[PDB]
This record gives sequence, structure tokens and C-alpha cells, in this order.
Amino acid sequence: ASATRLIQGLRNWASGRDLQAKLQLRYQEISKRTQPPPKLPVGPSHRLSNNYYCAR
Amino acid sequence: SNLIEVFVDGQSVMVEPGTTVLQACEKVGMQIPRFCYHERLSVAGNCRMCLVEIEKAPKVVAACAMPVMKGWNILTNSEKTKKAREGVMEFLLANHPLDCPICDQGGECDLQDQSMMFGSDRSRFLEGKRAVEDKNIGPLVKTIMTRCIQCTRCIRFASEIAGVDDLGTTGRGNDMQVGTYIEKMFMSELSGNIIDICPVGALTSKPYAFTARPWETRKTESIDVMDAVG
Ligand code: SF4
Ligand code: SF4
Ligand code: FES
Repeated sequence: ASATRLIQGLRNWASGRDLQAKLQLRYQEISKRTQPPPKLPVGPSHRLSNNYYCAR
Repeated sequence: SNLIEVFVDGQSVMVEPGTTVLQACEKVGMQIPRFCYHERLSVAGNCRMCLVEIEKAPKVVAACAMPVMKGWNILTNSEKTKKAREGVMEFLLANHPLDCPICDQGGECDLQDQSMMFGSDRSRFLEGKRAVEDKNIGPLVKTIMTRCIQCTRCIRFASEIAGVDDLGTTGRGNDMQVGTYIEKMFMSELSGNIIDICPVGALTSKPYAFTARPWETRKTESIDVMDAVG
């Protein structure tokens, strides 16, 4: 949170323990944006020699 | 008396001695997927999509030209058949351009229809894809021959019905061009009808051009004028 003295004591004294993840969600943990570019898998089929469309 | 019992999926049907396989399956409601065969045009073995398995018989027979002896049992959905259809569709789609956005028949062309409702769902074969020099013919018929599947329909029609005899094939293997060798204009009465017979977007209507698209248009029965044939 922002610098808080004696008011954060008020809040610690009213509603109990707090300060883990201030309700406002504003502190880091934003993941940056896509450090790697995404690359996706491809599931079953998408393979020659295994399959004919009739079976699957 | 000049009738023959031949099973279809175990369902007997009485047909004439010498009606084709494809007709015999038409009678009970099977429509075997096809290209080069056409109701008004003589038979040819070109498309190969008509393949169908007959039980007890090792090889698959082409349903277009195969006459029906007594007691053939025609299995349409037998695994061997479906594998054959997937194969043929694959080899056709091997060399074809991707024109479906630009191509005029996109809402119609039977490669898309039969492609979904029969052939396999994923292609193969990366390095490939031959191309063909396109050939201007008439003012009526716009011509992109890259899309040609070389199914011989246009030939057989021009020959037999139109009677002009000016269309043919020149080449072998991958390279066979279907059309006039000398780059002559082909124009006749009934000639325009060829744009209906070409199953793919190879031939199309020049004036109708790009304006419309099949699913968007509302068909309406009508009659004709300008000719007393009604
Ligand atoms: S000929 Fe058929 S499959 Fe080929 S681009 Fe045209 S609509 Fe698509
Ligand atoms: S131009 Fe059309 S009708 Fe003629 S062989 Fe090619 S695909 Fe068939
Ligand atoms: S109809 Fe039998 S080969 Fe085309």
C-alpha cells in the first residue's frame, strides 16, 4: 500500500489482519506481456500414416 | 423377364440388364459421389471418385462404366470404399490452387461439397502444386485453367452435343492442358452452357463475373422468350 502509519494500525485493529494483497490489486504481479511469443501444440491426428478420416 | 436381382447393402432391387452400377445405386437413393460422369455425356473413367467396393471382389470397381451382372452386392460404406474415396479426393486436392475466395463457384463447386462430405479432413504433401498457363477463349467464358481437374466433361460435351470438336487435351502426367491448342476463339450456340458443366471454377461466366455468390441469391422459376422452343 501507500505509506500508512497509525491508520494501517486502525485497519489492523478493525476487520483484523490485512495488508496481503491490498484490495486494489495495484502492486506488480502483472506478468509483463508475453516474454516468449506463444507456440502451440497440436493434438491427435495432424499426423500422416496413422489415420484415415473414416476411423476418427 | 429381362430384369435382374442385385443387392444393395443387402436390400434387393430389380434393374435392367446393362444399367450401370451408379444407376443401380441411384434407384434406392444412393448417390455415389462423382465428377466426370454426367447424365447427358458418355461415360469415362477419368474422375475415379465413383469407386465402390463389391463384396467377395478383391479390387474396387468404378461405378460409372461397370455393368451389373446378377447377384452383385454393392457395399457403399464398406471401409475399403471410404478409404478409396479419401484417397482420390486427396490426389485431386494435391495440385489445386487456393482460389475459393476469388473463385466464382465458391458457393457451389463440387470439390468443396464432396470434399467435406467424403474426403479426408487434412492435406499433406508440402512441396508441389503445379500451375498452368491460362487461355482466353471467348468473350462469354472467363477461363482460369489452374483450377482445372482435367475431368474431360467439357471435351465430351463440345464433341458430342455442341458438335464443334475443337476442345481436347495435350500432355502427359502432371502437365495436361485442356483446351484449344492454337488459341482459337471457341464460340457457338449452346457454347455458353459449358460453364455449367465444368464442375470446378476452371470455367465461369465472363459477364456475370464477380458480381454475385450462390448462397446469397434467391432462385425463381421462369420461362424463356426469344426462342419459340419455350
Ligand atoms: S474450383 Fe472449387 S475448390 Fe477450387 S478454388 Fe474454386 S471453389 Fe475452391
Ligand atoms: S475445364 Fe472443367 S470440365 Fe474441362 S476437364 Fe477441366 S475441370 Fe473438367
Ligand atoms: S464416373 Fe466412374 S470414373 Fe468418373
